[PDB]
Amino acid sequence: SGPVPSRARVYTDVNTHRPSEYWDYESHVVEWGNQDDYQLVRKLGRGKYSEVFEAINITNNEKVVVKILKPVKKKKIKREIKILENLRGGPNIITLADIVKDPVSRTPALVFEHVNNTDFKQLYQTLTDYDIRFYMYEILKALDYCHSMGIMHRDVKPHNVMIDHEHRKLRLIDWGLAEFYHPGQEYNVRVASRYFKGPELLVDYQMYDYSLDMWSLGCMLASMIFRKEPFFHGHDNYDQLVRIAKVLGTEDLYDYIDKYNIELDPRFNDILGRHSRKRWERFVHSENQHLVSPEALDFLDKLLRYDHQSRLTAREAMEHPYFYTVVK
Ligand SMILES: COC(=O)CC(=O)NCCCNCc1ccc(-c2ccccc2)c(Cl)c1
Repeated sequence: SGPVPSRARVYTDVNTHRPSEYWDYESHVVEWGNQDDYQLVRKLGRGKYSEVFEAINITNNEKVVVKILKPVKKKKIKREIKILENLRGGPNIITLADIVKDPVSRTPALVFEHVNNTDFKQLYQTLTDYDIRFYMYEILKALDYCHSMGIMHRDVKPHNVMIDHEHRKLRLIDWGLAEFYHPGQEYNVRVASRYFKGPELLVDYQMYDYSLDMWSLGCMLASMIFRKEPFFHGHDNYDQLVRIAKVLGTEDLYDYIDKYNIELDPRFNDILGRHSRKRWERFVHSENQHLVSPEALDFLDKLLRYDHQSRLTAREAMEHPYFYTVVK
C-alpha cells in the first residue's frame, strides 16, 4: 500500500491555520535595498552557493554579517528570506537586518546582526558539563521557537551554531535548507549534512517533520559529551545508516521500517549486517567522563531513536532533568 503516513506530535497545524501570506514564499515580495551602506571587511567562510563576510554598516559604524548568495535557484532564496522574516526576533535566531543587491552584479545578499564566533577547537577541552547543558538549552530555545512558527531547520550541525562564549550568546544560523511544515507533505530527503542526517532521510521516508532537527541535535550532544567528532562517521549516505545501526542495533531499525511500511533500498543488502543495541555507557572514557552523567545519557537516549515520533520534542527536551541546573 506504500509507506504509512506520519505527522508531527506538536505544532502540527500551525501553518494550516495561518493565511497564505505566512507560508507562500513564492508570492512574497522582496524589497532589495542598497548595498552601498555596507563595506566588506573579511571572509568568514564559504558554503555551497554562498560566501559569508564580516562587514561594516558605514551609516552607523556597526559591524554586520553579509551572506552573498550564488543565485542558482531563485525559489530557494525566496524561501530563506521569508523564513528569516517570519522568525526575526525569535530567541537565539540569527536576525536578518537587510536584503541588498550589488547595483552592478545584481547578486543577492542577506545582511545579518553581527555574531562574534569564538573559535572552539581551542576551547572544546575547556567546556565543562555545565557549559554543554547551558548551550544545549540555548539551541532548544531556538528550535522550540522555529517549530512553534511551523518551520523545520533541516541543517542543525555545529557549523550552523555560532557561539560568542565571552558573552554566553548563541545563534542558530543558515536557514537556507529550512522549510515550512505542512502535515502529510512529502519532503526532499536530500537535506542536512551526512553525519547529522536522521534515519528517516537515509531510508527515504519523505513524510518527516520537526523531529528531524531533534535527531541532529542528539548527534551534536553525543559528539560533545563523548568527545567523538562526528559521533556517527558515515562515508556515504548508505554507510551513514550502518554507522547508526552499529550503535542503536538492527532489531530496532527493522521495527522502525515495519511501523511505517518503509521499503529498504537494495544498496543496504550487503552492508547493513546484524548489530546488537549498544549501552550508551560504552562510549564513556577517561577523556570524556567529566562531561557524562546518568541524566545526560538518559537525555541522549531519548533523542537518538530511529522512530522520529518517539524522540523528545524541543519543549519536552527543555523539561528533562539534564537541564535542572540551567536558568529557565
Ligand atoms: C560560514 O561562516 C559562518 O558564519 C559560520 C560559522 O562561523 N560557524 C562556526 C561554527 C561554530 N561552532 C561552534 C560550536 C561550539 C559548540 C557547540 C555545541 C555543541 C553541542 C553542545 C553544546 C555546544 C556548537 Cl553547536 C557549535
